Amino acid sequence: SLTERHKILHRLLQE
Amino acid sequence: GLTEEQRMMIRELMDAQMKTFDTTFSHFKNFRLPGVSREEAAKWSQVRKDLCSLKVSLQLRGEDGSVWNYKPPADSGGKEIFSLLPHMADMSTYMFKGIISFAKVISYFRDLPIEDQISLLKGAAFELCQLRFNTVFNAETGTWECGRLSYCLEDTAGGFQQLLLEPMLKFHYMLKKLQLHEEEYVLMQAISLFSPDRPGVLQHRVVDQLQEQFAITLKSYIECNRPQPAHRFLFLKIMAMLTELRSINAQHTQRLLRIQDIHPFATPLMQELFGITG
Ligand SMILES: CCOP(=O)(OCC)C(=Cc1cc(C(C)(C)C)c(O)c(C(C)(C)C)c1)P(=O)(OCC)OCC
Repeated sequence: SLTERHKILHRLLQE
Repeated sequence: GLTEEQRMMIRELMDAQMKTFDTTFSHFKNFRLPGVSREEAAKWSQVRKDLCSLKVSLQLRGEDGSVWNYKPPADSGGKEIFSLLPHMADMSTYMFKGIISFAKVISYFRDLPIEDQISLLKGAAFELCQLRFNTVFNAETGTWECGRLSYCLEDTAGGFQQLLLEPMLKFHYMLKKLQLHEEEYVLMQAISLFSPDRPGVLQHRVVDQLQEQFAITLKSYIECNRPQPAHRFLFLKIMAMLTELRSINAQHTQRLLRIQDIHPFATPLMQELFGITG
């Protein structure tokens, strides 16, 4: 749910 | 001296800092610039107080040598007090991306669960940003020198003790006066980043343990590089400042939300970092 609510952050952390 | 492991920890931190901190802000561009009921009233009144003592003038030095200077409006009707927020939002967002990159290259950070990385960044974004800003803060002129951009505090009647009132401003002067090394700043960023008590962390145990390692490293670095009795309690002073910064972070974040509530302006990344639905 946390990742779901933070897609930008999630994307930036996976590149 | 420092243990080999401590030496490696510092090196990884410095590597991260050099790879992700654009100290000349040469890559910051395309940003915005200021153009050229009872309950509601209560909200505005608080918002005016949230930024009336955090005013700065802005200076832009063009390549050709020309200079644009912007002086903010005096607190009048209302709207005008938000004139610089869009710009500030762009600058801070730029800084935050740099902070996220910093964390990403740190092995200790990568091994953490993705949900924890997110939680740690949300909790420390403002802190790491202000720690980096302190390195470009000129205490003599009360100005943050960011490459072609400069943000100067608007001195008032009081002056020093006047500004000393705002916790974050007093923080910058105090921290600058300690004349810390790049290594100490980067270790401060690590201790702040790996705070086990950020709301939402699951791997409390692992994070707490990592923070302590970083703290012991900083304490040791100080013991080895500055034995002078004058630095006897430097480490404790730094740890005390970090605890304060954490309180300041919570307070400014609340300020952000209050402003956002009556005048939405946060960028998409800021909305995620500070819990804004928008
Ligand atoms: C939660 C988000 O915080 P925030 O990143 O948002 C910026 C748009 C934020 C960043 C910030 C804060 C300060 C103070 C606090 C030292 C005065 C600055 O001087 C600067 C500059 C860029 C000019 C060096 C930036 P805020 O303190 O700036 C206040 C003027 O705003 C906090 C809501």
